[PDB]
Amino acid sequence: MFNALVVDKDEESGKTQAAVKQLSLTDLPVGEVTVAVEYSTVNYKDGLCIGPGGGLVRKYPHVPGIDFAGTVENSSDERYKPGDKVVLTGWRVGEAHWGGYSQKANVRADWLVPLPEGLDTRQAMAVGTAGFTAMLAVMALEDHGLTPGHGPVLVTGAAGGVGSVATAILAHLGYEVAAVTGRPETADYLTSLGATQIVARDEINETVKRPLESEIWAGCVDAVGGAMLARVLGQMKYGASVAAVGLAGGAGLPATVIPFLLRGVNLLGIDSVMQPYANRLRAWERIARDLPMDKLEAMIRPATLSDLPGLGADILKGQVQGRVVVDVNAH
Amino acid sequence: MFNALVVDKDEESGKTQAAVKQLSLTDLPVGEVTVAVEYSTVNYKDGLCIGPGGGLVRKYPHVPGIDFAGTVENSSDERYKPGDKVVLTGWRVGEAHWGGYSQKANVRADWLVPLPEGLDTRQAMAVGTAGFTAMLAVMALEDHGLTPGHGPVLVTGAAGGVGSVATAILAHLGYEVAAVTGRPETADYLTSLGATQIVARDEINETVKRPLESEIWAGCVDAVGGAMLARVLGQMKYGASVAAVGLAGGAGLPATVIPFLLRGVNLLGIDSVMQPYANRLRAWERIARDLPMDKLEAMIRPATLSDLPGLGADILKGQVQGRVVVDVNAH
Ligand SMILES: NC(=O)c1ccc[n+]([C@@H]2O[C@H](COP(=O)([O-])OP(=O)(O)OC[C@H]3O[C@@H](n4cnc5c(N)ncnc54)[C@H](OP(=O)(O)O)[C@@H]3O)[C@@H](O)[C@H]2O)c1
Ligand SMILES: NC(=O)c1ccc[n+]([C@@H]2O[C@H](COP(=O)([O-])OP(=O)(O)OC[C@H]3O[C@@H](n4cnc5c(N)ncnc54)[C@H](OP(=O)(O)O)[C@@H]3O)[C@@H](O)[C@H]2O)c1
Repeated sequence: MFNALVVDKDEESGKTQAAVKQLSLTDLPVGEVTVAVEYSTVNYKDGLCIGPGGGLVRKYPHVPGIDFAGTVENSSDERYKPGDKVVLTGWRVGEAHWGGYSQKANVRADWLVPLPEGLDTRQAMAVGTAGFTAMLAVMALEDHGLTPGHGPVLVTGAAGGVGSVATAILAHLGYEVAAVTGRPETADYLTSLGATQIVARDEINETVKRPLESEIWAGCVDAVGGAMLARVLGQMKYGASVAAVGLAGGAGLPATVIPFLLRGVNLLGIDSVMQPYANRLRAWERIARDLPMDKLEAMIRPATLSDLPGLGADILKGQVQGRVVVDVNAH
Repeated sequence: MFNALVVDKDEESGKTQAAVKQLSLTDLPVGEVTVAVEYSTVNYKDGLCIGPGGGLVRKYPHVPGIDFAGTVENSSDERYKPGDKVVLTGWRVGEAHWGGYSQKANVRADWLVPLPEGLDTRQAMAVGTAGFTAMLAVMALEDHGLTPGHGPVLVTGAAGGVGSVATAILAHLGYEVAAVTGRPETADYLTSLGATQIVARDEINETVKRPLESEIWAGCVDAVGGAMLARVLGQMKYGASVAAVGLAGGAGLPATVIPFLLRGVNLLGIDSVMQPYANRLRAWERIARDLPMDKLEAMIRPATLSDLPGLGADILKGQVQGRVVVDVNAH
């Protein structure tokens, strides 16, 4: 038997409760590949799935965890064999299927990628869906012409996961990064990741009447969404793009079309969950080359399975800095 | 001397009036190239500049007309000589500079393009800024992977200028075009342009509470904006893009970020006004080959300078079908 975080739901009271429980291999959903999980992480979406559900969890009891990395234990698919090091992010794992908050997980072979060279399984989860998506966002901006030397690139919710990794990647690629944070005490941390400007949240997180403000930003990786995204759109330089990643400041987008029509601004939707295998490989290879591992290390907050209920609540309140690494085998 | 539409403003009352007046060459702003205008057209923006101003006209009296096509009369720039056929769209002509509603116009040589071999000056204005921007929008969709055979392409405000040209181009390129109109009597016209489905405006011009509806549209050329655009975003297929062109339905964008985040949808801002010379040439050559001239002909509504005050008022009310061609030399 082995340990896993299991969320139960009482339909009478609606109450969800997460707790570490002991499971057997026959408790997992049937799957092509059984992975001995070494690490997982805590993404914003994991906080939803650990706690209230956010409408993302269709079946209880539920083992959350949209990410894991580990070593293949058994496989009926010729792409993977015992001993292979593999990485899972997304594919609705941790939402519609039991996930990485477990010492063992069963998955479709289509859902895995090989552990990218340059990362161990710990670092792969230090990156996580959050860091993987920051890379996708940077790639989207590059695809639309972003190059260094043309003004600051805005990173919103910068003290969090997506924001920390995007800051580190963009700084390493030679960009001037303006980091937006509601936690001013993280400035030194953000500067150590490579940020060149620190922007207070309350300077940019409300809409204004004017549909256009001055052109400031050469591009943006947005983990916040909401009214902040609406405001940022009116501050983009001509032809610049926003990579839309997050909704931590709200799902509503109270925008105007004026920045798009008058300045050729783009709003580029970034979905990590259903990325094709080939682009997953591409983004992970970019991560191994362009995310300095010493910068990644500075983001890591260690945790165990027993820490997940509290960390899930913390991340939804915006109180997790950097990137949690869950050692599902600790002790 | 020569005829032109002149708009005057009473700066006390703020009211404007437009009428045909007789001007001399020295009434025009100084310019590098004097063009004997043959045709202009009526764009939505021209309706603003003919009438209330829309905040776009810095100086009165004003000769409006953001577009013209005609024959060079004199030039101090080696790029153009007397007899050359030339096309002007945008570059703030008709807004910050006297424009095409005149038998003669002075312009910077930077602002012109040579008339494509496949268009005459009448056809170039039947296309106009509206049709030129429709082509830019199609090009943006193709640059983001739009190809035929992957679902209908939505064209909003289809009975108008942008919409009519987008419908005809997309249909000729092999797409199934869904044409959104608030004028149901234009259905047969839209079908004659190549539309395969007719969508009533009131079916799609309100927001809904659900942030995602079913995936339907392979792409969209949007002349309407407003709540219609917000609704359309939740109906785009995974990875599909909206080319944002217009705001005829309102400048506000009461959207959510959910289609961007969960479906990788893109909102791509199209600006015709300041397109670089090289891209203008490519768009015009695309127009010459991808817009059937008999389809364009079915869009044309002939006009003279004296018709412009009424047509400017009409287009702002959504009451112009197709593409006005103004013969500034009519007898
Ligand atoms: N589209 C995808 O595939 C994809 C992949 C990963 C994440 N996402 C989304 O991206 C967002 C970030 O994920 P994450 O794991 O990095 O979570 P996170 O660590 O909590 O990052 C979010 C940051 O946003 C800021 N923030 C929180 N609440 C805010 C508010 N009300 N107003 C303004 N800023 C606020 C906080 O940073 P500061 O303290 O620095 O202000 C917070 O740390 C989430 O919404 C998540 O769902 C989507
Ligand atoms: N970004 C650029 O560079 C650029 C270039 C050209 C045009 N634009 C803009 O694109 C839009 C269209 O220009 P246009 O010259 O083609 O004008 P247009 O001929 O009047 O076309 C607009 C069409 O939109 C529909 N419409 C009007 N009011 C509406 C409303 N309240 N709700 C829903 N639909 C409405 C009408 O079509 P139906 O009768 O079929 O419903 C109308 O004919 C304008 O907003 C214009 O400013 C921008």
